[PDB]
Amino acid sequence: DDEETTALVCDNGSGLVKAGFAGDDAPRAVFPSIVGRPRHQGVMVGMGQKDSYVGDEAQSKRGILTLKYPIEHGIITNWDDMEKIWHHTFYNELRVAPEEHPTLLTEAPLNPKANREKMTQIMFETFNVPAMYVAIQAVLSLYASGRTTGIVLDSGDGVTHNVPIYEGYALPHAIMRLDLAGRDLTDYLMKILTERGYSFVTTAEREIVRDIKEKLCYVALDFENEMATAASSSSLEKSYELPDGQVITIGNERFRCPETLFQPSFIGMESAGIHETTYNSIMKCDIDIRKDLYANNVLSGGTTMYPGIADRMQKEITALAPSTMKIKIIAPPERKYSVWIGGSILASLSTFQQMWISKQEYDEAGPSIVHRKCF
Amino acid sequence: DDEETTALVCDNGSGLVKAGFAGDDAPRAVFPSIVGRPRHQGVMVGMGQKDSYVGDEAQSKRGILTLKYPIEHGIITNWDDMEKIWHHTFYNELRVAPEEHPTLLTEAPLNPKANREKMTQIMFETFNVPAMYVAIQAVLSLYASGRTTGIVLDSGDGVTHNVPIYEGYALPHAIMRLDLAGRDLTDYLMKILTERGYSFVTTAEREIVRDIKEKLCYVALDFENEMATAASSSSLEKSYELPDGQVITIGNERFRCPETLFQPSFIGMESAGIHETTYNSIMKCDIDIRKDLYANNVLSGGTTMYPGIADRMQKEITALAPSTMKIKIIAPPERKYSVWIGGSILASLSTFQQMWISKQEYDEAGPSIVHRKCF
Amino acid sequence: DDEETTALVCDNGSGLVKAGFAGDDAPRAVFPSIVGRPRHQGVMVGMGQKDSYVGDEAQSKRGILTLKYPIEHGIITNWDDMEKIWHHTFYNELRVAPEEHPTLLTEAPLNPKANREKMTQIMFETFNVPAMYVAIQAVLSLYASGRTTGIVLDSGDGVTHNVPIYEGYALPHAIMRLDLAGRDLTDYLMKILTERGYSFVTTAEREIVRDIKEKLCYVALDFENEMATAASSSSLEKSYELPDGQVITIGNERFRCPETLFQPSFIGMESAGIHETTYNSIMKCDIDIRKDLYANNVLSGGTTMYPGIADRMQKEITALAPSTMKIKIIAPPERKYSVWIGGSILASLSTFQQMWISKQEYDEAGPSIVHRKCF
Amino acid sequence: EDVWEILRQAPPSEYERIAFQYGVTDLRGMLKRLKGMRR
Amino acid sequence: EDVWEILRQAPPSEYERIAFQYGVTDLRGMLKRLKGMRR
Amino acid sequence: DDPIGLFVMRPQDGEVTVGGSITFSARVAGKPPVVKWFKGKWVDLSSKVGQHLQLHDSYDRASKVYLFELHITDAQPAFTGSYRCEVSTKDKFDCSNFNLTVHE
Repeated sequence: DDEETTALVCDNGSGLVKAGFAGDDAPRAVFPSIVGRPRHQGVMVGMGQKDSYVGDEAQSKRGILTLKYPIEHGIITNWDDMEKIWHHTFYNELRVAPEEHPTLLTEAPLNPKANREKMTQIMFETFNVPAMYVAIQAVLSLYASGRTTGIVLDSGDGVTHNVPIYEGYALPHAIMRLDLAGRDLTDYLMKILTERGYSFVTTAEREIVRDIKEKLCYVALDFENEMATAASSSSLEKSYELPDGQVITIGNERFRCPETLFQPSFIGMESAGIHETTYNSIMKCDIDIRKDLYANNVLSGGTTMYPGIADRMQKEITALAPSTMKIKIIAPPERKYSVWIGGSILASLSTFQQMWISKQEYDEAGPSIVHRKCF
Repeated sequence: DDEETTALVCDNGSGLVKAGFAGDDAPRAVFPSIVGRPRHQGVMVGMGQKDSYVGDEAQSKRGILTLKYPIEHGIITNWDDMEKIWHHTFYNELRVAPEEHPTLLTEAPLNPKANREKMTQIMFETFNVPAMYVAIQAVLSLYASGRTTGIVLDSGDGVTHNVPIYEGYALPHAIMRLDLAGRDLTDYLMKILTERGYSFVTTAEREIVRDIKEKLCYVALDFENEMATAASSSSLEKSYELPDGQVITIGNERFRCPETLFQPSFIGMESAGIHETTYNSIMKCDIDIRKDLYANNVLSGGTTMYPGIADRMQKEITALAPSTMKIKIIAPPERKYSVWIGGSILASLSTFQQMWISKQEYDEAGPSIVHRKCF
Repeated sequence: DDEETTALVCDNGSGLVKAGFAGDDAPRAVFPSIVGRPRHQGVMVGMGQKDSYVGDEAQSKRGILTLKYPIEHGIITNWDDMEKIWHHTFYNELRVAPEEHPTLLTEAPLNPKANREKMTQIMFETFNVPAMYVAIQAVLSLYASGRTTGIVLDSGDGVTHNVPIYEGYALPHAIMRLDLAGRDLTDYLMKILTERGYSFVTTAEREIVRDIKEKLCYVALDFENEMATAASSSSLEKSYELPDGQVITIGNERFRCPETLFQPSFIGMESAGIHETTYNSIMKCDIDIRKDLYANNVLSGGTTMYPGIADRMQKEITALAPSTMKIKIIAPPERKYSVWIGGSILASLSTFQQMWISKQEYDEAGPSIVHRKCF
Repeated sequence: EDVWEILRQAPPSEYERIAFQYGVTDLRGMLKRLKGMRR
Repeated sequence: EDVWEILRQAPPSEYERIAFQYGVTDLRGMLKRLKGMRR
Repeated sequence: DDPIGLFVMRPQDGEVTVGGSITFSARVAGKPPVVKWFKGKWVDLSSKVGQHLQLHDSYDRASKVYLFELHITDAQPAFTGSYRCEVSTKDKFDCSNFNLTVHE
């Protein structure tokens, strides 16, 4: 009931799927990437008691309904889950027919192709959108950065990569992921608080804890003197209302959760901090890109929204970088949407509709088409 | 001589068996769950002197006729007793053929299955009702509550459970019984008053005493200051006409009967009060159901009709609950019928006739059918 | 009146506290971790009627004396209880001065530190042992295993962890607990038998039931065909003398008690069986540790002494493990003592006395000393 | 209230949601009166 | 076995390697009996 | 009586008897100072705050007054000894010890 169409700017933020339209300004879709299973079935008159309306209601059904990401590790283990996830989107919150609105498709690297293959065709059949398109979440924050040169540090919804760039020019060779997810930090948090006097395992228990991180948990630039600070610093020593109604007390954790992203010893991970992943990347970069980086040290990823994020970023680079060069990490507050924003852009980039995944193109070349000279 | 049928909404209220129909509004059946045996047999011309018309006449024959519950402990020790109990119902006060009117079947948990097995078949053979059905008295108050979320505190005809629920969702694990019956309170009353200057043992003597509780016996919120009050408070110090014609004087008992439901020390029971059975249940409940409870702290059970019932309920929860959360116990005055009411409902729930126990279904699967995927 | 000393090999087996000495061979201490409260106080001439001699006498006082674990959830809620528990030990059954015999200290992970802090100092003050030491019960079964590589499945006195190891090398990250206790199974047993026709709630009633499990209750490898077996298998259909003198009949329970450790649906627990906790741990383990596990699939925990324990262990791993690899779970019969045994060892490990908690060390560093570089 | 009209126009079974949303724990009762009407 | 003689002649601490090599997860026990001897 | 730091009331120098349930009280016009219970130096008292070591602690708007109080039920010579309420605002600190001598 309008003009040609608006591309669908649909963005499965590694934790939440989100979305607006091309040229949109706010992803009108935002909500958990989980599926939920009650256990008991009190015989209950009548119905309306969905097994799997997780979408954005099921956390209302938290507890009895369990949790399921399909793309659990940024890895869609299952898809009909995610399928009806979409339908939920496009029919309750998108409440919109795919068939007539294009869409670009958010994706991080490292995917085996058939993931997209399948998602693609099924999105044409179940969806018959006018045409789709896919785009690396990473790249989509990249333009989303608009500093076409420099790396970006995508530690976002639950994701992590380094994205060296250079007026649009990025080196995949130097490009990397950090398996870390804010979910991961979640984990160690459960570890600590529970062992520290708490019994905190349950799905929405994880819900509360993630809330805890994203509201209060932080990091201090330093650690060891900042450890002594912790040794008696009462200010931190703050209890926060457990959403039961308890007031979950908090101290050194608030920060000792995230910081391990620089020291997976705490996660015990063999990996290395996100800073020196930046630095070894940059060293991989050409000789004097490095100053480009310095100006373009774009962080990305809201869960990383914590305090001092750059504070460290810079301090350690410093600790590693030649003071000769001047560093500057780059992280907008709005890093969640940034990826959505740049995707809006690109898809909304009217000089670019040639790229979208047409039903036909796929039809002649099936899904495999997607791969070469297209994604 | 009418249309299809009306389900039989038959409800053995733990003390009285009661009943109406589906869609009914008042259980047209209400009366004691006792059997009665005269002793002496004065040679008496003629007849009409039934051994066992207890039903609702035999209390007319109280004294000479003794007392017998079959489901004495909410436990049917005998059934031909209860059998003719039914027939009495369905032929004198129901005065109605089972064979042509369905019926749902009231039951508390904790029953070994064969109880229902037997009741079921025999209700098809002796009764040939169009089809039966059974339903936990607990659940039947539950819808009866209609606050599909939250626990209900069923301390009713003579019963006691906690019924954590949640839009129909209840955790049996957290669910419990309190052996206490208003009969039990009856007991301690006999204990006290008798030792206190009274000789009160006889069956209908128990009748009078239960009447006493349900008419006058109460509880005061507090005890110890409320004990000092008792120490001289003349207002309580009231004698009530003993139905001989005596006027049985009353003081501290009126309340010191029931209150022990929170302190079975008085019944000497190892158990714990009904409030903290609620509270440990709720703590068992998920983290933030608890506020659900608070709003859904549904009491159930008329014998608990006493004063302050919630008054304590709330005060002690308070004493235990975080004031963070706001509590609200829920008890209609009409808690006896409530269970009947919700059963009327469910059975009357025309979108639900699929569940009723069909003669055949039992026939092919005998009674054992009842159990799986049905009750 | 002898040479230097014997370390105190004191072992609060999650249900019983137990102990011998360094180099000992049998924990000369074994007995319930409960406290007991009579109710009534029949006025009774004379005395000797202790409130709280639970130790190993109070089950003689069962019934009138109630039950109290301090470390109820492997969680010492109270300590003077456990305090005199120790004294009882060291003065009636240990009947020995702490002050002159060292001791290593059994503990499962997940403890908030102050637990040990307090236990430690007080054990130096009340006890003045030559010096103490603490050691994870888990680790203490570990050497206790002596297969320094591989996980161990500690489901013991009332405890449950997975203990991935590797020539002494264990990954805490992969390490886990299962809240399940044989007490828990106890629970569901009460649930079932009681509802199934029994009224079984009382403390020592729980005593009998736990006895029941540990003497007769088992599990069959399979369930569903093993369910049909149950459907009529008369052999199981065996009643066992209730220690009143009754003979408590037994059927499907004997096994339907424990097995839920693989399916907390029965306990309704959100958790997962103990086998796949092993398996997800192992998958967490490095690529080819897994065969190490297979050879090192050490169970631990006597209450798990039931039949088929490994039988399942292997069958399901199988069901999950690549047949490529060859599995072997490892469980000695003597798993209770095993933990004690390995503790005897370590403490008895004369090349190791440097570790023990010296009065002084704690004195200079108070209790907090314990934590870093020591436990 | 409008619970009357909104339940009559409620989605057929989800009178559940509407009744219990507008405080009507007696959707039980809402239907039972509707049933004394539709019995 | 020779584990006896080879552990008595094992390198002093690496009775670890020898016991656990020859199946003796109870090097624990090997030493604990050796300790009931050397306690 | 005795000198006052904050200690508009002071947790007293308890020469109690055995069983004397004794209330060591800093009822003091009150950020409100945190209290630090100490017998010993490495040694807390909260790990010993129990039915015999009990507290009522609450502020007053009318008088700007807060109550630290310590009722001691079942007084025992084992807890005969020194005890401390080290109280600190967001800015200040108050250190002065007081006595529990559970006599008898």
